[PDB]
This record gives sequence, C-alpha cells and structure tokens, in this order.
Amino acid sequence: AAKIRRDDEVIVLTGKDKGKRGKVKNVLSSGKVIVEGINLVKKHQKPVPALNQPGGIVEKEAAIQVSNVAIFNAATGKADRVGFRFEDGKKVRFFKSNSETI
Amino acid sequence: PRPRPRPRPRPRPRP
Amino acid sequence: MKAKELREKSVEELNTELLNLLREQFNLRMQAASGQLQQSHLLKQVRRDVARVKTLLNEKAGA
Amino acid sequence: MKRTFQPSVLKRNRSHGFRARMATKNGRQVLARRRAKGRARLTVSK
Amino acid sequence: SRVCQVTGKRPVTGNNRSHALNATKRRFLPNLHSHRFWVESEKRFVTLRVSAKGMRVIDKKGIDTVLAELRARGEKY
Amino acid sequence: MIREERLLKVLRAPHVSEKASTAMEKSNTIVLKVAKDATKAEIKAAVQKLFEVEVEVVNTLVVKGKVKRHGQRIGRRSDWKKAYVTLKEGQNL
RNA sequence: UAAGGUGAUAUGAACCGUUAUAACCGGCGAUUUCCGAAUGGGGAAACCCAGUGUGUUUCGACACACUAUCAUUAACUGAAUCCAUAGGUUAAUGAGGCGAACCGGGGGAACUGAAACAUCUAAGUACCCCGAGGAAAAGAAAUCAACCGAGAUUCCCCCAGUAGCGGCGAGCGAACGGGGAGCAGCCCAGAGCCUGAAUCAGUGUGUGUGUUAGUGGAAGCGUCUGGAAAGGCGCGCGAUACAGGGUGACAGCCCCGUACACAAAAAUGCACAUGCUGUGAGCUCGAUGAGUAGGGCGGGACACGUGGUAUCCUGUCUGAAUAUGGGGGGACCAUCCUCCAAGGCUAAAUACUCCUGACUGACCGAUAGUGAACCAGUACCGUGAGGGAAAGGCGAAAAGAAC
RNA sequence: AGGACCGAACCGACUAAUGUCGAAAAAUUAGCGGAUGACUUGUGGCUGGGGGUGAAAGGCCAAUCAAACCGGGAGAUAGCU
RNA sequence: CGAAGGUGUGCUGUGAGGCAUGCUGGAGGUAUCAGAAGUGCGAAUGCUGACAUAAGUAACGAUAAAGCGGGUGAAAAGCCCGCUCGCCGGAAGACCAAGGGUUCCUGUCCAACGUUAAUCGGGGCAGGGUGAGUCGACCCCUAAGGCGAGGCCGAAAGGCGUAGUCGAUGGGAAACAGGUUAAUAUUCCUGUACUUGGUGUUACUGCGAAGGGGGGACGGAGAAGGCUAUGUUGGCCGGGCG
RNA sequence: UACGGUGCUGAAGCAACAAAUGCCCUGCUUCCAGGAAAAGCCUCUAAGCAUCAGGUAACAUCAAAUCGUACCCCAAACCG
Repeated sequence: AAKIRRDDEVIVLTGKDKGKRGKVKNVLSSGKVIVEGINLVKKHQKPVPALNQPGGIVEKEAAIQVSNVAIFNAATGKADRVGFRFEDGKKVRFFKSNSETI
Repeated sequence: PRPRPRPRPRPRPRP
Repeated sequence: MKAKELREKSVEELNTELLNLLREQFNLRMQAASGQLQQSHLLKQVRRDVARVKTLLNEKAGA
Repeated sequence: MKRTFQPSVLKRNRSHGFRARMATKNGRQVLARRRAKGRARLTVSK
Repeated sequence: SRVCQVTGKRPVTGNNRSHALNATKRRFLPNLHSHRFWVESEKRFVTLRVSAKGMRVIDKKGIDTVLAELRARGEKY
Repeated sequence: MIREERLLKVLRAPHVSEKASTAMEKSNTIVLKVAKDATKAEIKAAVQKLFEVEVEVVNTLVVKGKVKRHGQRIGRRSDWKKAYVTLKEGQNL
C-alpha cells in the first residue's frame, strides 16, 4: 500500500534540493521520508556527559515529505509515478508513463 | 475578593 | 510459538508454564532489580509466553 | 475563637460518606447528579 | 394503605369547595373495614380490609367466588 | 499444588540501602520488596524454597508512596511493602 | 493488509521483522483484581469477619465452588385442637440496579395577570413518585350526523379566535364538517360436525441483501520570480474522477483521496421460500359482559367556573331492564334516526436523540462558540447539597542555538 | 453537710485603654464573676425550615435567621431608578 | 516584485467616511449591484483582562535581647561552630488522642515561597526511613442510637417496629530493662519473662446449650492509716585545693 | 579522631528523714438525688452421646494472621 518503500531510489520534486537523487534510509509514520544527501541540517549538538563527547556542528539528514519525492525510473531518466497491480499472487508496484514492473 | 463591614449605622429616630 | 505449544499434553504444558515462573520470569525480575540484566526485551516476551500457555491451558482443559 | 469546622473522619463518613448516601433514595439521586456532571470526586471517602 | 381488597378502592383527591368557591385540596377516603368473613369451603374465617360497598359486592356474589379474583390478582387473603 | 506457584510471585525486588546493608553484616537480615497482598507465611515460604536458606522470622511494613510532582501534574508513587526476613547462623544469600 | 513496529507526553535503551506466526484492522473466543443492584454476614467503598461441600507437597496449611432478599411453581415437613392450616426446609425460573429525551398513570404549587385581590388565570405548568416500549398511548361506536348519510384509532391544515365559557373582568376556547398521511381488523364469555385448513410464535436450511476488515482506482513538464512554488507565462493530458484535505505561497494531473468497478474466513440485521413443533381453521345453532347503567349527596374532566347544563369518571348511600330491552341525538317530554355498554388484543401514519456513520450551514473564530479547542466539571470554594474558573498559536522543517 | 467563703486550672465576658484598611471578619492588656455544682469538657448519637431548639433574646440552627443553605419554577414581578 | 491588521503622511467630500502611499507585517482580501444583521459604545456604583493613582507612603505581625570571634560562601545581623547576655520552665519542656499526610532524615540548588538578604528553611529535585503474639487498630460483647427478615401503617416515595444486626466515648489475654540508627524502636539486638488457641503423647474422668445462677457491675462528698513515685541530708567512691 | 564521634576499661552504687492529686481504695464512713448493659470467666444440668466424643493434670510441638507505627500534636504541620 506504500508507493515509496525503504530501499527505493527517489528524486526530489519540490524543495531546495529539486533535481537531486538518493535512496531512502527510512520512512516515518507521518509520511516523512529520510534521504541522505538532501536535507543536510547543521544541528548544534551539545556534548552529552554520557560516555561520548561529539561536540561540534553535526551534519544530520532531516526528514522531508513523501509527496515531494518520487521514485526514480532509471530508464527514462526522470521522475515517474507508481501504481499498484496484481501481476503475481501478491500485490506489487508497477510504473506509469511507459509502465514497467518494479 | 471580600466586601466591607459596611459603615456603622446611627440610631434611627421617629415622628 | 502459537503452534509449538498447542498439541502438548495438558499437565505436560502445565509443567512448562509452572517452570516458566520458576525460571526467567522470576530470575530476570531479580537480576533487573539488581542492575545486572542488560537486556530489557526478555522481560516482555517471557510475560507474553506465560500468557500464551495459560490461554492454551484453559483451551485444552474443558471448553 | 472556635471555628465552625472541627474535622473528624468518622463524623465525615457517617454523614456524607458513600454508604450513608446509598442508605436513602434521595442520597442515591445525589450520586446520579454527580455522575451526570462527571465529577471525579463522588463522595467524601478514602 | 387504604386499599379495598375486593373493589380496590383507594383514596382520591379533590377540592373542598366553599361558599366563596375557594379551592382547597382534600382527599376522599374509602369506607374500609376489617371484617372477617366465614368461608364454607375451608370452614374457617378470612379477615379482609374491604370497603362497605365492597361487602355489597361480596354478598351478591359468592364468598368463595370473590376470593378467586383475589387469588388471581396475587393477594394474601 | 499451586502453593509453590504463588511463592514465585510474592518476591518482587531485593531492596538495597544503607540500613539494609547494615542488616546483612550485623543483624543477618535480608531486606527485599514483596507483593502488596503478601502475608508473613507467604514471604517466609518463598525465601525457604527460592533461596535455599533458613528463615527465622519475617517482619513486614507498608511503605507509603510519596506525592511527587512531574511539572504541573500532581502524582503519587505506588505503595509497596518491604520485608525484614531474618536468616539463621548458616546464611548464604 | 503489511515493510515497518514495541500507544502519547518523550527522547533514549533493549529488541521484534521485511512477502509473512513483526506491528496494525475486524469477526469469533479466553482472562476479566476489589467496590458498586453487590447478592455469604457486616461496614466509614475499593475494607473486615466467615460458614458448608469437594480436591491436596511438612497436623503445616492452601485451592475451587456454593451460601443475599422478594415473587411464582414443585417436593418434603409442619403448630396452638383430631384432621387440616399458619409456619419451616430444599429445588427450579424470573426480578432487583443504571440510563438524555419522548409516553401513560398517581400527586401537585406559587411567583404572575386581573394594573389591588379572594372567583378565575398562571396550570394540570414546574417539581416528586411509579411503570413500559422503541416508540408509548389509544383504537375498531351503547360514535357522529341528520331524519340525507359517513363509518376504528393516531397526526397536519382549515373550520375559528367562530359558537360558546368567564367578578360576562382578566382571560379560556370548541365541535360539526372538509381537505391530506396512513388505513387491518379480530378473539372469549360455547357445544356439535370437521379436527392441524388460514393464522402467528419458537427454532433450523436455502436465496437475496446490508453491517462489522478492506482492494483497484485516471491524467505535466519547461521556464521566471521567489527561502521553498501548487503563484505568472508557454505548450499537453485525463475527467461517470476540479467533493475535500495535506504537500516550504493558491495544485485536477505530488500524495491521501473521489467518481466508478470489486471484496467476507467468521458473526449477525432485514426480506421471503421452506423443514419441524406449538398454535388455532371453515360451517351450523346459541350466547351476547349486574351490584352495571341510572339516581341522591360532594367533587373532578369535558372550551362549558352548576348556570336552563347535556356527557363521562369517582368518595359514600342506593339501584333496574336485559335484546319483543337499553343508551345517545346538549334541561326535559313525544316521534323518528342511530348504536349497543358494563370482557379484551392490534401494525401504519405520530414524539424524542444517551449514542453511531455520512453530509450541510448568508453559525463562532478563543471575553466568541458547550462551563471546558490547551490530560475541564480540572484547579479552587463550601461540612454538605452544590458552585466553578483561567489557560490556543516560534518555525516549512528543531535545523530549538556547537563554541 | 452546703446550688457555703476566699482563691489557681477551667468556664464566662462587667469596666477602661489599645486595636477599627487590626496580631484578630469581637482579640489583647490591667482589673473582674463562678470556680463541688442549675459546673465544665472530650467522644458518639437524636431533634430541621413555617420546622427544630430556646432558665425566652423573636436568640441559635456551620462567620448568613421576624423563617438556614443549594438547585429548580425563573429571564417571577417592578406604574421605579 | 508583499494581502489583512498595525503605525505615519498627503489629498478628498456637508457629513458618517473614502483614495493613494512610507515602514512593519506576512498570507489572504475583494470591485459593482442586490440580500440578511450577534451592524456602529463614554457613561448603566455595567462584566472580563491589563496598567496608573495615592507612594516608594503606612507596614514588615506581642518591647523575651542580643554582643563577639572563627568557618563556609560571590555576598553573613538572620547559616554552622565556639565564648558571653536574656526568656519560658504546671511551659514558650517532654509524650499521645483527634486532625494533617512525608512536613521526618541525608545529599544538592536559591529561579518562585519566607513581609529584608540568605551558601538558610516545614521552599524545589533526588535518595532513604515507618520492623509487634505482648501497644493500638482488627476481633468477643454492649449503651445512646441507626438499619431491619417477617409484621403494622401510609396515594407512591416511605414511616414505625420484632427477631436479629450494627454501633465506643465502655467492659475482655498477655513484656520489662539495657543497648543501637542520620532518621524506627516496651516493634531492631542482648538478657529475663508472660498470655491465648490448635495438634500429638500419657494418666484420670462423664461431658454437654441460643438455658438458669454467681460475677463483671458501677453515685456524690468527707476523713484516716500504710505506702510509693520523688526530693533533701548524711555515709561511700572519683576528681579538686583553686 | 575523616577531629562528627568510635572502641576499650570502669570505683562507690548505702542509710536516715520528708513526701504526694499517684497506689491499697471497683476500700471505709456518711449522705441523698439512690447511682449502665451485655460479653469474657466459674458452676449446673436439658435435648443428646458414653468402649467413644468431650472435660481435668503433665510434657512436647506448632501458630498468634491483617492494618496502623516516620514527623507536628497548646502548634509556622490541626481548625482560623
């Protein structure tokens, strides 16, 4: 039922990183995906007294909405929408606009 | 917020 | 472990859940209170499987 | 001076306690009003 | 309460109208009495709190007949 | 029977404190949290079997939960009962 | 259904999974501490004390079940006197209590108006109590009408603020009839012939259909500005789908969705068909509701306040006829008309919304809107009944400020 | 012996001052009356709103009494402001 | 390439008002013509919230009273310790009952509380502490009184009341001394004891009621005697001779 | 001695007098106003059972459950 799953190579459609690519690390329950190399936030992390002293300004990956990204087709070289079909006994995702099987 | 004891009344007269 | 305890004999699986309480269920409760139990997911699953046998214990005995 | 409220748990429960309220028809209707209003503290009890 | 056994007469409310038509809420009471009637069936006496008009229902009927309706209504005669 | 099953639920946590540690070396008494609805016979029989030690007498008291405050919420700790289980000369744990 | 999850404040730790016994959703089951009708007894609620019968490692001492009241029925006993009853014991079934409004019944004010106030009105209103259902009540004429006729009850609009009632003051206020919704009639007071024939009720099966999980579900880019574009411009597509929401500013083609087309292992709602059981058909001849109608005294309700007052009900005292008889047709008499009491059941149109699902608003936008948009009947006040607040917004994303 | 006397605890409040937005929504200070009885007090009960209770002031009935408090008729009514 | 709102300016109409625009603000507003008002506040000793005023004024809450040195700390009149002064002492001391509910004790902090400061506290956070056969509660019983199977009465609700059942402020069984914790101690430890039940063994023996009887079981006041708690003195012991 | 306190050791430890509202005393006297109830405890038997069951004496053994227990308690902790 999820149009974008865990290990899908996606492309950002809207935001400051429009046109960049990258695979998703994880997706949250609030419709937020986490893709590396896209939402680089300069978090001023305080060094916890507990057993490690990172300090510095860390470079994390902020969450972005799943609606602003779409899975990369890697054949047409552009953004591609995804539907659902019943090609085998289970439900599987299939492409649109020169539809293929994922 | 409480009221006040009210001014002490004088002895009332008659005809 | 829904099927791995289903067809076992009544007092046979009764001994297991009576052993369940004799072990971890009581042993890990002593170790977690003394700050020696590193893992915390073990206490949750042991409470779950004790409830699993007691559900099957009532299912096998009588109705 | 002697204040009008001299507390006593025994006299409090004997007058406005739960079992005192349930001992009469009208006291039961008090609880119905409290439950309709959804008040947490129903009577004076422990 | 003031309830007749046979007829079922109970007190009713009304107005105590005066000469100036002042309405005062009063209560009409039945003429109940505790009379023990002889029953030839059981050869004993059965005491009842019946009305004076209720006894007039009793004597025109049978004493064993009127107790059947009391037994049917679920009354302890 | 299920008497031994009850003893496996009476014991809750081995209590430790400055007073409880002194009870070990001097008074030979273990201090440990028990069930709220636990009697002296139930506590004694649990330590007899589950700990393989000789229980002389068990003294219990109910600890009242302190009324704490998590910010603006008025909370209250759960009440619990501690046991002063005195062992004999041949104690192990 | 599923590649993500171990509810939230609220991270973290330790883990469970990745096409299947992770999690989630629903159906069916199990568990369901104590109080509370509480129901073993008691009691200051979440407490104390038991009794009986069974099953059991140290007589140690535990485990389970039962034991409340009342009503009905059955069985066994059983006085004061023989019998017998009252009473007692046991067994079975039902009830007890809670719940917003609607309904029926039993009680029932005053403030107010009359410019006072007692008749009256307010008002059979507020309130108290009892009872029942999903609707409740009533309900198939001893009815209306007029000497033409209509034919159960219930609800809406006229009739009509009319006729009337009323310190004829204030005020109260019809009926007849008509137009509509919805229309369903039956059983006993009794015997025979025929007996299960319509009829409903209780349980199974079959089919249809709905609910409780859900599935598929269309269609776009470039470029400009802008932090970010859905916004401007340009050129396309879908549309039984621009209902709606979210997406870094206003998106039909980014997503959730929507129209439309589908789906139920299991549990049921409803509609019939049908199996079984109970139930009672149809015809003939009868019967056809007594301390009742009515009357006297005193009230109540009918718009009708006793007035010339018809009608019904009732506290008390009386009291017929009985279908060749009686009631009503508004004091009452005679004639005609009509109906049949003193025994009962009944769906529909009718009222309400504690609660659930969907949708809408020339309703509010935080002193408003429910008292409460923020863990509100909460904090707080009062012994108690009860009263009762204030308190919304950083940012797109915490990236919430390393040093 | 004493509803005896003086006088502590205790009960009460006669005089004066202070206090009158007070330390206190009747108290303190200095004196006062009873102080073995019709005394005082603790605890647990009973009597309630046209009612209770009153060695009786129309006093008390939870700091409110010629008819307590709360909720409801009720947005009573007001020729008045 | 900047809506509404806010805040200024310049014009404009007889007027309620209108237009343009500087700045902030940040995403909504709305021409013209019609329609519907929760449609225009200075007053109601109007309601809610905020801020002035008197004014840095009274007061800082019994006239029992503080003075000094050292310590801690950024800061000491108020905290800690030591040396002097004063107050209560039939209490302003030490135990309880009722009533409160962790205020107890330790570590740590001075944002809010304390009518001043505060490293201080009954203030915030965290941790610990409440040990019973002999104390009390529970339990046996009962007074006043409550409920009340049946029963009587009452329109309903319900009222009274028997058996019974509750109901202490009363009657019933039993432990003292010493020591110990930062906080518990007739409860913990040591010493020495006491009471009530169950079971088993032995030896005798008739036991046995919601029943009878005894006892429990009782008023005020007064006086005397013997005592004791306790106090004083002497003796004894230890220290001293300033 | 972390200087808070801890460990060890430890003499005398008697007599006389005074003396209570406290004890004997729920006593005695006196007075009138005439001064709770039931349970525990002792005893007796009824219905019943007697080789029993039960009761008394001695010994051994077990058990005495549950809850309250900190602190203020004439007060900055209760009511105001």
